[PDB]
Amino acid sequence: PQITLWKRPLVTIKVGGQLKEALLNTGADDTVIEDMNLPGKWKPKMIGGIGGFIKVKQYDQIIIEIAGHKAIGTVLVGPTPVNIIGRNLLTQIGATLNF
Amino acid sequence: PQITLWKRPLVTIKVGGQLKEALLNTGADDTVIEDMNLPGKWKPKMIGGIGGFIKVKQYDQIIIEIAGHKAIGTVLVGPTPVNIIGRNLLTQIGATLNF
Ligand SMILES: CC(C)CN(C[C@@H](O)[C@H](Cc1ccccc1)NC(=O)O[C@H]1CO[C@H]2OCC[C@H]21)S(=O)(=O)c1ccc(N)cc1
Repeated sequence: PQITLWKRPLVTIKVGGQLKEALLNTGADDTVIEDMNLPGKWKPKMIGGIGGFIKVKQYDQIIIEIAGHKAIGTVLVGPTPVNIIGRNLLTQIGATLNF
Repeated sequence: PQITLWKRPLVTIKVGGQLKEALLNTGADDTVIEDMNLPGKWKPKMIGGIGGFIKVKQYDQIIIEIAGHKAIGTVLVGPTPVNIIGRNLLTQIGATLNF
């Protein structure tokens, strides 16, 4: 697909057996998903952007499907205002920026 | 060009006549640049990011060149951690996401 940027580039994802809406985000390497009760080991992390930092849980090797494309990698879970798919998983689904 | 996402999609911009580095950011509605002297009238505004809200100076109708492509639009100036080119200008240079 080609996604123009008039509107937020939102897609459906599947993670932890749940469907969610998420924003395709070239602005960070990591993926951040809103609080959800994912099973297994995690490590505390703090990530910072406009407005400051939030505390998240870093989960590794999380299976996540993005607009019908399978991926697996690190997923940060925490009180982000918007689910954001970062460059790490964008590369796995073959996403590029074009102009 | 076509830009893959293994690395941060950083480009050189020119704004207020000065060269700077900035991040092409599909996860940003708006363009936010670190504090700088910029010619033009501005209006006080607030914007929210992952960590909360900040005050910015809103400059409308600003000439800005992005990786050699011309845009004229709204540039927010304030305490962002990274210069970011958001969708308001990415659309002007005809950027799309593709996978
Ligand atoms: C500021 C960037 C360098 C980094 N961010 C990604 C960025 O794309 C966020 C992604 C984002 C998107 C929506 C809400 C919160 C965060 N967008 C953002 O802050 O944009 C702001 C400018 O335009 C406005 O439109 C959206 C918010 C405003 S970030 O969300 O803060 C972030 C920071 C660190 C990590 N590890 C992961 C993500």
